[PDB]
Amino acid sequence: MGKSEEELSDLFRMFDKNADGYIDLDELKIMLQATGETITEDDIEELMKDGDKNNDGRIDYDEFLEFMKGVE
Ligand SMILES: Oc1ccc(/C=C/c2cc(O)cc(O)c2)cc1
Ligand SMILES: [Ca+2]
Ligand SMILES: [Ca+2]
Repeated sequence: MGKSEEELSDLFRMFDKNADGYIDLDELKIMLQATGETITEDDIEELMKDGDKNNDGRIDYDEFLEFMKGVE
């Protein structure tokens, strides 16, 4: 996990490559590419499951908090 919502905020606002307020599946798979992201298509949805348990296709800061517990 990060430190608190001070650093967590930038991980959400500065990571949205689409620029709309909510991170989507396309930006998540393109964000971890700098630190790894070398897996199959199911692994892309692995993090999306905890970030978006509804699977609607959009991640908000409220759901971002719930994901930090699964991604650690
Ligand atoms: O919906 C998501 C929200 C956040 C993340 C972040 C993952 C992650 C994990 C790390 O150890 C370092 C990092 O810079 C990013 C992945 C999916
Ligand atoms: Ca987005
Ligand atoms: Ca969602």
